[PDB]
Amino acid sequence: RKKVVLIGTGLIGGSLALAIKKDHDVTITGYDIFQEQVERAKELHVVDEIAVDLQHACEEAHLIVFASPVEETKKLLHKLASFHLREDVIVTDVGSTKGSIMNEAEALFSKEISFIGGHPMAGSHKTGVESAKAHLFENAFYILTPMHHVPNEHVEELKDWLKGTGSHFLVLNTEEHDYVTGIVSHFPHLIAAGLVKQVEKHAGDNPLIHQLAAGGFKDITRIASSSPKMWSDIVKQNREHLMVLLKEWISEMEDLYDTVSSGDAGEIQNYFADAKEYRDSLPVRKRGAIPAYHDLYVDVLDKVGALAHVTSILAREEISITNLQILEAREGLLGVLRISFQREEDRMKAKLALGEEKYQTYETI
Amino acid sequence: RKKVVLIGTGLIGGSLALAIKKDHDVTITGYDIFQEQVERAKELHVVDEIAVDLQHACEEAHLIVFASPVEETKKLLHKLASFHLREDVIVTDVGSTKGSIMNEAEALFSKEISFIGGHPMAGSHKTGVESAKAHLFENAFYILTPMHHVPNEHVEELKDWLKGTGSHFLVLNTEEHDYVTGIVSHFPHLIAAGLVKQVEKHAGDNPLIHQLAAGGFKDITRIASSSPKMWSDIVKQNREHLMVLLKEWISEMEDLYDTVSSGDAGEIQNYFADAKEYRDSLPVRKRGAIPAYHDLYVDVLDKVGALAHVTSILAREEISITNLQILEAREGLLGVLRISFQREEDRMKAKLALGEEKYQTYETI
Ligand SMILES: NC(=O)c1ccc[n+]([C@@H]2O[C@H](COP(=O)([O-])OP(=O)(O)OC[C@H]3O[C@@H](n4cnc5c(N)ncnc54)[C@H](O)[C@@H]3O)[C@@H](O)[C@H]2O)c1
Ligand SMILES: N[C@@H](Cc1ccc(O)cc1)C(=O)O
Ligand SMILES: N[C@@H](Cc1ccc(O)cc1)C(=O)O
Repeated sequence: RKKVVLIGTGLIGGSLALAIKKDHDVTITGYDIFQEQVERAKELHVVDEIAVDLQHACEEAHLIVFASPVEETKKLLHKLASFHLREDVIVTDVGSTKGSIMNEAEALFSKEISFIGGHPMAGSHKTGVESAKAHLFENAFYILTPMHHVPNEHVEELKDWLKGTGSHFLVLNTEEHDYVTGIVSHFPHLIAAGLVKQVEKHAGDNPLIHQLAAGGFKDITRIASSSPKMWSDIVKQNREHLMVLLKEWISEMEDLYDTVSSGDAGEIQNYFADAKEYRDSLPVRKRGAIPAYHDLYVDVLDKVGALAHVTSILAREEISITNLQILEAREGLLGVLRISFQREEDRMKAKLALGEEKYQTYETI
Repeated sequence: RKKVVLIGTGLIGGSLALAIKKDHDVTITGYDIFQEQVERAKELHVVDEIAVDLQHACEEAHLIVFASPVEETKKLLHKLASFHLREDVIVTDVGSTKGSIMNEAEALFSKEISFIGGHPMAGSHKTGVESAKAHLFENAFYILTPMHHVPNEHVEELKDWLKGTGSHFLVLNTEEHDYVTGIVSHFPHLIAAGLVKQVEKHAGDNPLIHQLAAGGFKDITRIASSSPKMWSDIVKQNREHLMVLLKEWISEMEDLYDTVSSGDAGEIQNYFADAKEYRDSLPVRKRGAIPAYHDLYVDVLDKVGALAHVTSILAREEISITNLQILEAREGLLGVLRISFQREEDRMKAKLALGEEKYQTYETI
C-alpha cells in the first residue's frame, strides 16, 4: 500500500529494506549510482522496483532512506528540498556522523519536512546486497537524531517503520551523537593508526619488529585496515570533537610519562588496576540504560562444556539471554559468567534453575 | 637420569615442565612460595618431587628454571650463587623483561655458571599450574639471552632441553630484547590502559559511554584486562625504553593533531593509507610478541537456545571456549556472537564444527 524509496542499495540499505518488508506490506523502489547493485537488489527481491525517476519516486514516498555515504547524502538533500514531497513523508539516513547532515537538513527543510538522522551500529561496506539480512541490526544500537521541530510522534512512526530490525533505538541530540561516537568509535581509529605508524618507524632499525607484530599487535590494530577514504571523511566530519580529544590525549600521555619516569611501582600498578577494573565492568548497567537489563553472576569451571551446561539449563527453562561474558575474577580454573536478562523475572528463574543444579550465583560482584 | 628444578610452578613454569618431560626422561623437583601450587603440580604430574628448601635440589640439578615473577627471580639468584652447583648446570628464567635479570646474573655468575635468560612469547586467559599445557609454546617465539661468555654449546643444550616446546628459538642480546619488546609489546599495553582511562573520564559526563563502549572499543583495549601486578613490574623493569617511546609517541600525536586540525582530506587519508598498508603486510595467523585474540564471529538469531546450540556443538568437539560476548556496537564486525579460543587450532576446529551445522562464521583480517 505505502511506498518506500531506498537510496544506496548495498549491505546496509538492502538489510534495512528486508527489515522493513518483514513487518510492512510496502513497495520499495531502489536507487543507486552503481547501476549493477540496484539491478542485483531487484534480482534478489530486496527492492520491488528500480527508480526510473528519482523525483517521481520521492514525491510518492511515505519513507525515504539514504544509505549513501554522508558526503553523497548531503549533496542529495538539496535535490530533495526542490521536490514536492508528501505531507506525511519521513526522511532518514544511516551516516556514521550526524553534525554536518543535521546542519544541512535544518538549513533546507526546517518545520516543513520530518528529517530524522540515523546511525545503525552494525554492518560493513566490505560486502554488497548479496549478503543483506533482515536481522543484520538485531540487538544493535540504532541512534536517531530528530531535527529540533520533529514531534516525538514522528520519531515513534520511524521506529515503527524499522521495528523489523530488532535494533535498540536511542534518540539523541546531534551534538551528543558526534561527541559519544567521537570518544568510543572515531578516536580509537586515530590511535590504532598511530600505533601501527610507531611500529613501522622502528621496523627500519630492527627486522625482528615486523615478525613480532604478528598475532596480538595485528589484532589490537584491526581497525587500522578499514577504508582510509571512509575514515578520512569521518575525521573531517567530526574534526572539532577529535581535536579536543587529541589535545586531552597528549596531556594524558604527558602525565603517563611523569608516572613511568618516576618508576613508582604503586602509581604504575594503580594506573593498570584502574584500567583493568573499568574495562572488566563494561558494559556498566546504570539507571538510564534505555534497554533496561538485569545481571546474574555464576561461578563456572574452565572445562569443556561448562557454558554448554549453563545455557542448556536456561534454554530448557525457556529463558532468553541478552548477553554473557566471562570475567577472570577468581584464582585457578574458577571463572565468573556474567549473564544479562531483559526482565527481572528471567533473572529470578535463572537464579532458581542454576541453584537447583548446585551452581553458586550472585546479583552484584 | 637428569634432574630439573622448577622455581615457581605456575602457568609458564608448569607448561615448560610438561614440554621438558614430553621429550626427556627426567626428575623435575618443584619449588614454590605457595605450597598448595607445587602440591597441585605434583598431583598433576607436572613435577615428580617437591622441595621446600632449594639448596639440596639445586646442587644436584643439571637444569634450573626460574618461572617466578622477574622481581622474585632477581631476589633468588643471590641464594643460587651461595650454593655449590654442578659444573655442567644450565640456569634459565622466563621473564617478559631481560635487562634487569641479565644485569643481576652477570654480576653474580660471569664466566662461571651458564646462565641463559629466556622469554617464551605465549600467554593465557589464566595464571596457575592447573592451566599449564605441554603445547602452550608451539610455534611461539622463545627468546634466549645468554650471558656474554656462555659457550654456544650450552645454548644448543638448552634448546635441546626445551625442544618439546616446539618454539622458534631466537638468540638475542639483552638490550635488543628489551628494545624490541618495548616497541611491539610493552608500549601497546600502556596505550590500551590510557585509552580505557580517557573513556572512563568522559563516562562521568555522559553515562551513554558506559553502554556504547562495550562493543568495538573493547577490541583495541582487550589487553588492558591483563595482570596489573605483572604489567607494573614490566614497566618498572623496562622504564628507560618506555620513557623514550612515550616522548616519541607525544611527538607523533602532536603531528597527528596538526594533520587533523588542518582539515586536509588528502593528508588525513595518507595517514590512514600508510597504517593500513603496513598492517596488511604483517604476517597472517602467526605468533608474535602479544598473544593473538583467536576470535570467531557467528551469525545467530535472537531465540531461546541459540547460545545453548553453539556451545553444545563446540563442547561435543571437546573445544574449550575462553570467552564470548553478544556485540550491541559492531560496525565493521559481521556476526553478533563473538567467541574467543586459547589457540588458532581451536578456532579452526570451531569454524569447521559450526560450518557442518550451517552457521555462518567470520574471522577479521
Ligand atoms: N603470563 C604470561 O602471559 C607470561 C608470558 C611470558 C612470560 N611470562 C613470565 O613468566 C612469569 C610467571 O608467570 P605465570 O603466568 O606463570 O604466573 P603464575 O602466577 O601462574 O606463576 C608464577 C608462580 O611463581 C610463584 N612465585 C612467586 N613468587 C615466588 C618466589 N619468591 N619464590 C618462588 N615461587 C614464587 C607463584 O606462587 C606462582 O605459582 C611472569 O612474571 C612473566 O614475567 C609470563
Ligand atoms: N572453558 C569453558 C568456559 C570458561 C572459560 C573460562 C573460565 O574461567 C571458566 C569457564 C567452556 O568451554 O565452557
Ligand atoms: N537470546 C539468545 C542469545 C542471543 C542474543 C542476542 C542475539 O542477537 C542473538 C542471540 C539465547 O538465549 O541463546
